[PDB]
Amino acid sequence: GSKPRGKMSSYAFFVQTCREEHKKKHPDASVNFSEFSKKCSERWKTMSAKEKGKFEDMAKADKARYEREMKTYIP
Amino acid sequence: GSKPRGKMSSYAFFVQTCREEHKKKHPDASVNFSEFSKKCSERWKTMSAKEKGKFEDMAKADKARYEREMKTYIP
DNA sequence: ATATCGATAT
DNA sequence: ATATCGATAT
DNA sequence: ATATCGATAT
DNA sequence: ATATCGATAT
Ligand SMILES: [Mg+2]
Repeated sequence: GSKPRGKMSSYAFFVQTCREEHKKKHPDASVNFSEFSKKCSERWKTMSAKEKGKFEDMAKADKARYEREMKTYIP
Repeated sequence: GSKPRGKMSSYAFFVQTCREEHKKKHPDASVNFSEFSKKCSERWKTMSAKEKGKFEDMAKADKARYEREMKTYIP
């Protein structure tokens, strides 16, 4: 086998949603990576635990994917 | 210890020099990652075999770094 | 360490 | 797999 | 890309 | 066994 992909954190899932939002608001634009990161991170800082929760549940699931795949990985 | 950093390819070393060039030509601009990557890769394609050679020697050395460090890595 | 945002190369 | 280009969070 | 590994065909 | 191809993992 191959080395399993690293764990995707709750923030990593959240960044994907930021990019979705951004695409709808600016369907044309190239992403300014530096500004985009700063904006997502400022938005995440102000989110409540409720809004966060769905991203935490994605992360819990990927933590499970990762633990499962690592069982069989032989380096 | 920690996992050694992955091998830096001849191109990865080149992209650092592209950014240097770019900063001198456009000190004020934020990097458009998508466009930067496309321009770096066009430049790499047309760069002379002599110029490329120096990046290939950095990569050879980093390969040696990596092989040495991996001897003592325990996952 | 490794991942996201894009594109790319080794 | 892993790295670059920037900033960031887990 | 590339180094390495396995299956196949000889 | 060995030469080759081409998948696999990096
Ligand atoms: Mg990485």
